[PDB]
Amino acid sequence: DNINTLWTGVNPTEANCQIMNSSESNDCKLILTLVKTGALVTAFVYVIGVSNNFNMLTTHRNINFTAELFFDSTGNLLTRLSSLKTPLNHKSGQNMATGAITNAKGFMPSTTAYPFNDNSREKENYIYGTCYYTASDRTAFPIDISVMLNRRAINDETSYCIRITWSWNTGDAPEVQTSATTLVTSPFTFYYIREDD
Amino acid sequence: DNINTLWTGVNPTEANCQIMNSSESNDCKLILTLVKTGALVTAFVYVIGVSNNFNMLTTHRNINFTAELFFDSTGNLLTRLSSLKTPLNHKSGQNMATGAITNAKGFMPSTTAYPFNDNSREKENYIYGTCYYTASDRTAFPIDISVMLNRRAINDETSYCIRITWSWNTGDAPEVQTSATTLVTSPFTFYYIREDD
Amino acid sequence: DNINTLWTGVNPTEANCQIMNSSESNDCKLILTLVKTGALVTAFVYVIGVSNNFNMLTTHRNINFTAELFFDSTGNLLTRLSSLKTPLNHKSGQNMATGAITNAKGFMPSTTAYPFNDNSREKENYIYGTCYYTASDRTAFPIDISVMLNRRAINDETSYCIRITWSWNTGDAPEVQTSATTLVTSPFTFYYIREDD
Amino acid sequence: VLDINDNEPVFTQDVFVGSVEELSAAHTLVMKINATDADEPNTLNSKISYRIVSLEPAYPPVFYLNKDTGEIYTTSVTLDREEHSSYTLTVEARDGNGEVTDKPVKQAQVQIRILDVNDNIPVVENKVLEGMVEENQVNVEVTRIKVFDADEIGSDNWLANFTFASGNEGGYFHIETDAQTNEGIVTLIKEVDYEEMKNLDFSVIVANKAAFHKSIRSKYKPTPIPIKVKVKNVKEGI
Amino acid sequence: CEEPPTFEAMELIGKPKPYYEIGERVDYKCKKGYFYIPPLATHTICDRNHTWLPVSDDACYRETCPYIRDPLNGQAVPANGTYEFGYQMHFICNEGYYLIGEEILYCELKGSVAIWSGKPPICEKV
Repeated sequence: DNINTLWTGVNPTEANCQIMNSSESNDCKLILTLVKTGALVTAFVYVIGVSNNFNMLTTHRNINFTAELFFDSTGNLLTRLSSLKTPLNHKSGQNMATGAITNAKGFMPSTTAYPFNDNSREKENYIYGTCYYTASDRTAFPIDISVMLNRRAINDETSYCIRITWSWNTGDAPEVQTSATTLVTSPFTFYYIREDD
Repeated sequence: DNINTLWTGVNPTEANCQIMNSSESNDCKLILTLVKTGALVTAFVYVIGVSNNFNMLTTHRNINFTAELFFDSTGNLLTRLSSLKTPLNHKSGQNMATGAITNAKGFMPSTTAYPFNDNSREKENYIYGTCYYTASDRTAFPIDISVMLNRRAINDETSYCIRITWSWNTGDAPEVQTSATTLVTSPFTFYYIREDD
Repeated sequence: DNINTLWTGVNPTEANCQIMNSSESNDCKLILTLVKTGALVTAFVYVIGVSNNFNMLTTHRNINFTAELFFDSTGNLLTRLSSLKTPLNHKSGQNMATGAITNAKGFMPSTTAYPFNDNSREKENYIYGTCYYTASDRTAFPIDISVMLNRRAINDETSYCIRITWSWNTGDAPEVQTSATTLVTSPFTFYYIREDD
Repeated sequence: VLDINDNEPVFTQDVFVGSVEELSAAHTLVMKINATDADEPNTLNSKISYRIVSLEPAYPPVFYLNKDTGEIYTTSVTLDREEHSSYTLTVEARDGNGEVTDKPVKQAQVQIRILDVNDNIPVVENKVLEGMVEENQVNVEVTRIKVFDADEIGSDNWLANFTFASGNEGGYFHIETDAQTNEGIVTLIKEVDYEEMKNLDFSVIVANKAAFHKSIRSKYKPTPIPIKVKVKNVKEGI
Repeated sequence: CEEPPTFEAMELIGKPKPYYEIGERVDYKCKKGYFYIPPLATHTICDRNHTWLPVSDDACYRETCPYIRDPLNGQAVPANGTYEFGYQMHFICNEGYYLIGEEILYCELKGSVAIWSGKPPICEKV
């Protein structure tokens, strides 16, 4: 009964997500897990920096970066448009399974609760929260997280959309030139009503 | 096997909850979902403003409104006492299922974890958190949520109680007279130990 | 089918955890629950003060206290070293069942997601959050919580480690000498990727 | 013949000394107290029971002395150096029953110094800051800025490091740090023409020389402190 | 029945009706600031006598304020011998001490919460 999970796998060997719009050759490792809990989906997301440009974000006092996941009518990730460049799959130990996804649609943000192209219900398409970044000196810097759910579809393929934006605006950078090692975000867990299977 | 959900449904057609005691008839739309997760229940709650008076609350600097839910011995909502005026039910698509509730009591807060009229354990009956309101300028205005669980009864029928108090008290209100469109709160998720089925 | 839960039990009759090593005669009551959610485990933790020296902490401006849980390779609590001095077990009503633990290993933090003795991934071993203390005047007091998952082993038996540090550092203490009654912290819920069964 | 508690444990030194860092976690070894005797070890009349006779200032209860081991730890009440810079302890050692009896036993002094950590953000006491620059003058103190910090006097946690938030892109002002009073000496290092009417106001941010402690980092909001600069109109002639 | 009874500490639920058929049941709710303790009933039924069956507001008890411990070198005492709101609490300093703060506190009902009119005082050595 692992078909209730849809994730990128625990610590994939190679980077699997392209976040920084200023670079190519996907530059980070986005660990994402979606768990079906009754009528909700628990989303458990964090990012591990790999490329030097990403890891250098910690040396700046004002950062923002977004992961955009677009899903077709069947809930399969659009690897061409999505920041994540590897399909999600079910739990198989600590790694992704191999095979067709069993009811991927059930993991997607519900169109009814979260609609497209509706300025009257726009405010219902936002979720907010906070995570933390652990510095070298063991300081937990707070990072604001904004999740936009399936509000606007860029193309025809996109049936569902999750946009997770990390941002921070602090006083002194969490790291200096000689101390930045990797930009790991503390896990962020949020909830959203899920589309019918 | 949708029996693990007890919710109001997704975006009910008509307003289903009356919060403002100063108003008559239903004034908002309370979306509440309870998921049975082993030894806990995950509660997922937010409000969609409907009435003009309720929506105008965004213009006032210091506001607080409480949704009261009272449940009898069998866990069925007491309509005449609770702010919500329509019983919860199991999941059926994006709407409420129709029929008797399969073990409603299981979704109710545990009396042992959360007692009644016990002054030595009062502190155990409180949960706190923060939700957010998406302002017209797309900024997140924070709102404080206080949840009080089955501490005090009101008649001979009330066996469990959930009081969800949204509030804020700031120098500037989230909106002004000309911008107030609708009052919707970002979903709030909390957990509580559940009474035995 | 309650095997999905592993908890201390609801409101144990007698103190079951010693946080302050400066004292003996276990000085607190730790309510900790772990529930499987697909590929994650949801942890639901709070503490009830029992001893006088513990309950007097609310009268102080600066406070920090840590609950340490060390679990062996089979997923069983090491009571000799752990702050929690009673084994965890499955849900049998509102109490702990008696017998062997069914797949304790499944509830342990994952070694792959959270490794041992690897500085390069140190930042992956931290989770953060906030709980609350309900004061005599009913004003919520924020308490910071830092959870460290299996970063360092103490002896050859420790296979998994969870250190939950509650702390606060403010200007005024939550209570005064003549008002402090008992230290009960609002439940704190966090998530972690779980080791394979 | 059975050994009896006819003597007392002998402290290895009259005045034990140690130190512990401020904001240290709970249960961190502050010191170890050593005392011995000449009786058969591991017996009722030879086991050494340590006990804190008294603690100055006795409040809050920030230290704990284990009777079986003699090692002094910190407790859940986290230390605060600014409240109490140092602690004195009158300790004693016993044997046999290990309890306090009518007969006194030799007592020792244990002095514990709290080591200061940078857990206080400097603040600018002066609310109205305004200099008066004399025209075309170089290497002249433009003004001074008062900075206060509650951390230990003279340490890197107390000295103020001044940085220019803005208004000095022209390389006109430089701020030195007077460590005698922890103040910022704003001096002018370039010539200014009043006819040019160079708008010389600027804005600076104040921070301690050492990096701020993890308890206050991530809570540091560097509010810019503006300073208005006036330039004298020297009457060269008409 | 033409009159559902009115009580000090318990209010009828819903809009009162001019007349209720024999057997109709009317339920009450403990008033804001009062809380229910079992096993007394909080409802009544209109009998054949056109009289509501006996029901009293003894089920609801008044909200109480937080407990206060005696000030150091002092003595707190419930002025009215209890902690329900609308009542007061008195403080006395021992022979060798004097009071520094408020002599008497008043426990008042703000909304649904009973709170003390200030913080407990302390006694200081003369």
